[PDB]
Amino acid sequence: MPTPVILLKEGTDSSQGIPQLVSNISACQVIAEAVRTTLGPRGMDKLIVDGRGKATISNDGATILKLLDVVHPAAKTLVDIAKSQDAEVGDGTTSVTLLAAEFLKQVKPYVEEGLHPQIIIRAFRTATQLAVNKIKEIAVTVKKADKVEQRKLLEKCAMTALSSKLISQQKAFFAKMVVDAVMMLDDLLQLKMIGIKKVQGGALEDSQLVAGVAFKKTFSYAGFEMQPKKYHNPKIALLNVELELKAEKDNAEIRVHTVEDYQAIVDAEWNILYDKLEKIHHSGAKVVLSKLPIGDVATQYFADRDMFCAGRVPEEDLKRTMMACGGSIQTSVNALSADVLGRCQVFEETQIGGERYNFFTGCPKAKTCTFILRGGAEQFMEETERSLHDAIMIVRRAIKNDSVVAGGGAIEMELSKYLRDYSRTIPGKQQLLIGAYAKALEIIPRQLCDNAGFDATNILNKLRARHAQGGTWYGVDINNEDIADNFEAFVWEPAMVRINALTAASEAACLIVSVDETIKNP
Amino acid sequence: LSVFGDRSTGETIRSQNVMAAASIANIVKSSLGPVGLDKMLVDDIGDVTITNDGATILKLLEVEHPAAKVLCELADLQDKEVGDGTTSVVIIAAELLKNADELVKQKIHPTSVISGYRLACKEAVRYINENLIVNTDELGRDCLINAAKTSMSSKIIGINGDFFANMVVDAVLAIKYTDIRGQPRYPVNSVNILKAHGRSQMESMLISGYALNCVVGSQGMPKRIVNAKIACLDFSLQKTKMKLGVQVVITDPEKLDQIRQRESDITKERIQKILATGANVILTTGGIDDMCLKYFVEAGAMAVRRVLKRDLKRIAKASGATILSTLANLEGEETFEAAMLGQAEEVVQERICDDELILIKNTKARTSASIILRGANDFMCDEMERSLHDALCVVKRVLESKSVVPGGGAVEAALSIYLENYATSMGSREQLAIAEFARSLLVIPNTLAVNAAQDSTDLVAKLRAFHNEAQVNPERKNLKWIGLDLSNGKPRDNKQAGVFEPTIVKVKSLKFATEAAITILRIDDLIKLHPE
Amino acid sequence: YGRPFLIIKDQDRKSRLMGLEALKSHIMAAKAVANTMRT
Amino acid sequence: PKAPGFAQMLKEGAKHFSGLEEAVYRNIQACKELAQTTRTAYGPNGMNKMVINHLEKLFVTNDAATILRELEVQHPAAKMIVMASHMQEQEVGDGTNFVLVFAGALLELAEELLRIGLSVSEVIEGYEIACRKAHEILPNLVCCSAKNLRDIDEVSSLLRTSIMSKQYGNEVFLAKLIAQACVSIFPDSGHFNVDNIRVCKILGSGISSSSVLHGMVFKKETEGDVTSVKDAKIAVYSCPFDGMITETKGTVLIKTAEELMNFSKGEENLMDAQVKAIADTGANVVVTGGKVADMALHYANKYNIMLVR
Amino acid sequence: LVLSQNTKRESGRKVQSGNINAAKTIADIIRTCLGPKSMMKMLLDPMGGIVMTNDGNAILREIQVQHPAAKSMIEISRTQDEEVGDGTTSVIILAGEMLSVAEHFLEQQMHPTVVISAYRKALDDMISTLKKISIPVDISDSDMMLNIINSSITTKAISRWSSLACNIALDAVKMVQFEENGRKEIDIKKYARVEKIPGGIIEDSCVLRGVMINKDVTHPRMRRYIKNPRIVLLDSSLEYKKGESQTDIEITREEDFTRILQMEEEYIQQLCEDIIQLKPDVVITEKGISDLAQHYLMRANITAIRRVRKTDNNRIARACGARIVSRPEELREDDVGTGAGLLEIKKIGDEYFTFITDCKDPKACTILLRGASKEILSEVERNLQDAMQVCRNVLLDPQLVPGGGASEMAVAHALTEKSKAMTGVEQWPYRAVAQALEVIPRTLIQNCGASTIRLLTSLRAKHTQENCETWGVNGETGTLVDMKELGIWEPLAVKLQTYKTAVETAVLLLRIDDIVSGHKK
Repeated sequence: MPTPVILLKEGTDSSQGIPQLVSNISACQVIAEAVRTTLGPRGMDKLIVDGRGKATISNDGATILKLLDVVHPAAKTLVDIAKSQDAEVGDGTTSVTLLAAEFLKQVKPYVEEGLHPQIIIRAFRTATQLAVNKIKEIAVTVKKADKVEQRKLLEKCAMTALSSKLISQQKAFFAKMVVDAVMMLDDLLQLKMIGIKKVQGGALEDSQLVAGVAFKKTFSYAGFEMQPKKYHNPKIALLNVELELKAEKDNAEIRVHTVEDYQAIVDAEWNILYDKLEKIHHSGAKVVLSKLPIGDVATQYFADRDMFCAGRVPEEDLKRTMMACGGSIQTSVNALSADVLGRCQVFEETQIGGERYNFFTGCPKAKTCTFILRGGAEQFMEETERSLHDAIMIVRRAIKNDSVVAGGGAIEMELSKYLRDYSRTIPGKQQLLIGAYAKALEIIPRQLCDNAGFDATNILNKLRARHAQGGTWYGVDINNEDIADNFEAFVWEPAMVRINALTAASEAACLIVSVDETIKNP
Repeated sequence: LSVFGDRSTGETIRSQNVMAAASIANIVKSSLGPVGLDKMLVDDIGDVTITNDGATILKLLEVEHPAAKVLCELADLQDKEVGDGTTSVVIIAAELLKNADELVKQKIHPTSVISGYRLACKEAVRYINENLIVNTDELGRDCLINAAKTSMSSKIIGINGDFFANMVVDAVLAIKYTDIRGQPRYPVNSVNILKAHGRSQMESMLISGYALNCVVGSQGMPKRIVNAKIACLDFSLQKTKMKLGVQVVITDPEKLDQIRQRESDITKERIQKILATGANVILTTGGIDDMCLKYFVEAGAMAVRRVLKRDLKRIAKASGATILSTLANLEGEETFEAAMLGQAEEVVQERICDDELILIKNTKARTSASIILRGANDFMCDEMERSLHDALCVVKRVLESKSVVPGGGAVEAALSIYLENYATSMGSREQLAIAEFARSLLVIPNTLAVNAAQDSTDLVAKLRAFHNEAQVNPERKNLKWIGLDLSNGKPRDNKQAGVFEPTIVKVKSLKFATEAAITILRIDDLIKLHPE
Repeated sequence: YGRPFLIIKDQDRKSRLMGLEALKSHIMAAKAVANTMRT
Repeated sequence: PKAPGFAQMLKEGAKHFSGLEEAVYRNIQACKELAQTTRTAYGPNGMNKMVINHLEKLFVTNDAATILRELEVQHPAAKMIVMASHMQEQEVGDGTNFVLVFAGALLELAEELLRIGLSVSEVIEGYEIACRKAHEILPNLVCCSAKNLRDIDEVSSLLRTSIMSKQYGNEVFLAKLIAQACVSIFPDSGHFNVDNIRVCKILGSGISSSSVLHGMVFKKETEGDVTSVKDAKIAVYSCPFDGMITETKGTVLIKTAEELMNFSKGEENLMDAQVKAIADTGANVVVTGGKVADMALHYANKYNIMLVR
Repeated sequence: LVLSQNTKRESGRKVQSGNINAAKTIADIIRTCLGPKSMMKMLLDPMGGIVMTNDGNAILREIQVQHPAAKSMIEISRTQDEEVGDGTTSVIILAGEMLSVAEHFLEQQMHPTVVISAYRKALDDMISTLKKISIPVDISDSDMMLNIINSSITTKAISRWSSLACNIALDAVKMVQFEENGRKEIDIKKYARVEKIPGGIIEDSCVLRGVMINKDVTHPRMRRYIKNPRIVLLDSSLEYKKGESQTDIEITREEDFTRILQMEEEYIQQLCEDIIQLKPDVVITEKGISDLAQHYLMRANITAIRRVRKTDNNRIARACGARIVSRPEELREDDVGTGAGLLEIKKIGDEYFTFITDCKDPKACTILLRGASKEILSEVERNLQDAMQVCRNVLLDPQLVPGGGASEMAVAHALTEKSKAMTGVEQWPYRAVAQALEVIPRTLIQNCGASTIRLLTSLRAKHTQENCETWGVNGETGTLVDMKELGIWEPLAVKLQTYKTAVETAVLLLRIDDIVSGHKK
């Protein structure tokens, strides 16, 4: 019984062409609608719970999209870009997805026309590149100007940046925190240095920034409560090496006939720990830290001599600590000297939310701080941190790049107008693409007004008319609910954000449109 | 909170129906215009059906979602009102729905959208009458030739149309009929069409009369009658009944033979009474007994049993016969009159595709037209008649309305821009809907071009330009034009090309489309209910 | 065009409640909590 | 009915094909599928394509071989041509597209002559000799035998065609950077082996901001500080950075007390002396993939040396 | 869930190729079966029986499929078979191959409509071509018809028996001409009854000057042998038949019941004497026969047959020219069974048969098929069916065609002559169809098994000379042969619908773009 031979595996699914192509575009639109509401001064955030039952709220879509495990292929690309732009610049990743599908959306009818995607992407490259340069041209710096303190602009950017996520009512609060905090990050400039302490409870308005490090952590040993917990001007020891009687050291059997030698040996093992401790004590310092466990007894010795100690510490916070106090973490107790020995303005340790924390700050030269984040909801913490995270990295680039632009959709409206007139220059099939490129482009405020529940059409026609001649940074006000100089209303953005945004979107469709069929393997 | 099914509201259902409609559109998007490609469906068991007309396709398409069924039934109605535009009208429905939805998909108030659409249709048809072209001045036969072959395009038979349309136009002028005493109404579906696989449509023949999908009852009975002696009789011929309950009781056996005798003699004498008139052709939808068969052979007569009711009605109207449900008289005796006879030149049963079907030639009382179909398979004939079925209607409408519209999509080409300017008149927000109305209305040439598979926009753009030009320099007698082509992929004058369509087609099309989207657009929520 | 296509796994049982309906649903639950503790 | 006979039950369930029918029909069609599979593939106008593997991994592609690599095809002759260009790709690179096109076309007319009654063997020879003749006539069409070894401009203009075919959008950047790459590499290990090129993938910062380095990268962490010296003194050690533990199970043993002190103490000083002797050579960086001694890095920071991991 | 809930759909080139492929299969499965050197196929009916037959129609008529166009192709076969009988040996093989190249422009991105457009152009010239290269023939001359018939039948297994059938086919065909249509008399092949009886040999089967009945005398006393009998066709039954009005009797007196029973006796006898008054000899009826009357009709020594099938009664009536009667009292002597040269009832071996011979100028006749086994017989008559069918077509048109592919090449270059002179994009389709035509002689080569390519090129080269058009391909030698001496001659109309059907197939499948299943109604 012969059978006609299959080409590929049973159930190897494929679908080709426009019906294939258009389907993805729909999925993109489906994706966007999951995020359309999100960003905005009156924007939106979502909650998603896993199969494990852990709830998860978020306002930055990339996190949400990461939560939203896509099964479709082409949609993952959209998810992929979010991580890119999130790993690049932060919020507006929200908008970034809006960028793509809307770019997808307007061409989709032109896709119904049997247009070679290469044509479409050809303008897309043309449009983005031409768009990009105009961004650079109308970008705004301040260091040529005179009325900027090096942080005010950073201060303004975050307020702008912060004016979308869950702590929107306290932007004026945290903005100073992060800017002066980020003022410390020089010049490693990396987020790993600065810790975040998701301390439960307390009003987030009482959340703290310490010009030092605190420990959300500890562990109970015997005397760990007994010793003094105030050290007004202490000296800080950082040990990586553990402190215990040969708990986990080199493995060796020993052989001894004589009891006294047996006697002598066990005594000697102790003298080992004492000898380090003597080195520990005779250092004259008062605080010792260890990633490793510490013998309980030494604590008593430290308690007996009223020195503080702590073991099993996170090295990261220890890494902060050494980067905070300038002292050097040690593995050799004997080669110790005061040069590697940390000093701090004052050390303490305080109860916060019942939790047992360890306090030390005031180091004049400490390029690393930590964020004590009070808050009564578990979900708030990571959400805030994600908000906190974005705030830091975005201003970090701002520190890197003294280029700013107004927000409130003004930029895009300016672009759409510029390209709109430019489309008149270029005849033919490209011209239609340019307008739609502009026609997709304007969407961002429209959703904002949608998320404001306003009549964006009046706003848009007003805007387009008002953006015809009278001023560049005229843009939407949420509160006055119409056009405003959001720049003078101080809605200020780093160019790179939208710069990378549109470019990443540009390739996305250029990636997106460039496929004719799908193939599936079980 | 209702059991056995939930609900979804707003955009979710809103877009959902849009997704439903667009799905419907793409099903038929390839079978329209002179380059549309016809569809076929395996039923479930191989009794497949190839056809280009969506109204068939939709009617043969099972639907479960509501809104789509609206379109299918709507597709049916326009078919019941036009017959084609099935090529187009549903395509119009979803696309206008597509764009209108998109506006609301942002914020736009639906009722506002409805209102502009209301105006848009009224605006359109008024200008339609302001752009009309009349066929009265034109050569009657010529334009009917033109529109038919225009209608013959997109169909299986479009190559042979000239033969076909010529065949068709003769049929309708042969189906002339005097109406309410003031109209010459021309009855469609009155023409008889018989499908028969075999020879080519090259050999397909029109009957200057009627043709019967029937045979001679009696093999011994003669076959062809050169005379006009023709009757129809609804009254069946069997041994006459008691026909309600009337019992026959015998206490005196001596007359049962006489009883049983007359049982058939009644039928016999009825045979004799009608035969004595000398009638040579008879039909009876009722059953015909062999006793009658024998008698007619003795007459060498001609008779038919089980003829479909409508055709013999056409026969009586054709031959001038009186269909007779029975024999009677204003006096009680059942009598029969020669004046009841129908008359025609010659009647033959002829074996086409080895099957003898009966032909009627030239009834003198009322001229008749019927058409014999020849083709390869049964699949080909039953579809081509539908095109033929639609073929009649359009010409009938042209006869019905002595006025023409040029074919080949000029309509929206003119409409789009004229509305585009007209949109600016209102100053409201509805002109956007007007603009999308026009924008969505632009779909047809795009469908044409994709169905012709070339660069559509540029064709559209050129079509936009000349029509836009047709709205510049009001000296348009030498600036107003109309036309577009696809085979050569460039615009033309369909008026010169003869590419014409009936006005009523697009008229009801837009209106029926207008109503449909209105119905669909106002929806905002669906609720499911599981069965018992 | 119209035909099923797969986006997020278990999409049939991946239910989703949105907007005003969702919000009130929280409220009724919240009130349940509120009344549950009232005494 | 319901009971035909078999003259050879030789098979316990398998597919035996015969009568040339598969060859004349089934063999051809499968090939024709492959042509249809990748007909769109090549071309500056040819568009990319994506497929998911059996392990649900994304692959956007324009190169035939790679996507071909993603297809568990089961027709035997399918694989033949598949692996054919596969090695062909292994040999030259792009052309996979082309050869498959050659494949189908050569097949496509072949059955036609076979169906026309041309001898399969004679088909083979004629197909053979013509190819040989093609080789003969090929060289006489070379024009502009570009020669400049180490210019950027020539090859940039040259290599673009490969780029444009499989990327029509960004030729200028991509041309210069590989041209930047190619000119940067000279005949050192023997005439610019391809493997002498490394690639790093970093998300974000769209293609225009992609760059090329006259050095090499690692997307890995660090242990002490981060510095550059224009006179970089590097230490390289496939050995893991720690005291050389005997592969044999050699367990340190003691007999008396004072062993313990000196035991830990001595180990410390020797590693310091180990790293010191390294530091005295001025090597400001040591590199290894292997296991790293903790006090050593403690010493390494003490002498402020870079470590690689 | 939206559209039709698990009804599959497909569109475009994949559909296009799929239909292209299936027909390629569809034609292919039979390419072995045409030509005097053809093969012969035996089939399993689903319910157990066996049919062995070369005629493609029944083969395909005996084919179950799932893909539609095949079934679409199926009917096309049976339709032309119905209209023409043979060519089914070839038409479909023409058809798919036409499609086989027809696809070749699909990759040429040429819209099929034009390709159709050329086709309609192509056939027009083709029909015009054949009319130019047709040859009318006299119809009175028997031998050429016999030559034509063998020319028509030297393709099937009865080839060894050409002499018998040719006359056999001719004789029945000639004797069926119903002139009451003026000079528009028409023959019928349903009055051309065929009776297959196993046993005996092909040589024993013969044309009977009359009708054969698989029934027997109702009573022995009726003679089984008569020279010039008189025959009665009583459409009505011979017995007492219901008083149709739910009649009822209420007797009260004793003699009444016995009286009535005589009355039915009386009623029956009444019928008998009405029959005898015309002095008949033979009684035939589709219904039953009272033995009591049959006693009477025995008493009159008048031959009687009961419950005879109506079509045979007609042919029996058409045998002896008499007309059937349902009314013994209204029976008319103009329908006396006169026209009966001999009456007999033989014993075939376990079966009586009714022997009705030597009608004066009979119009109806049945052919008696006496062979080996009914499947053999059934195969024979199918070939007979084709044999007689073409003859009436010859009786329908006297214009003849030389086959053997000779005509095929003739158009082929003729269209090539048309092709080069018809500049445009449509030219390439035009020659392509001409390219399609060449396969049939080529196919003939394989069925012979010769060097097809060389012979074909030479034949085309042979047919490049205008001086010679009857050059075709011999069945057995596989050599180029002018037809005039070869004599394989064919009805022109046979070839017309052949191409007519062929091209119709092409267009119909070409406009397709889509598949829809699960109609559920």
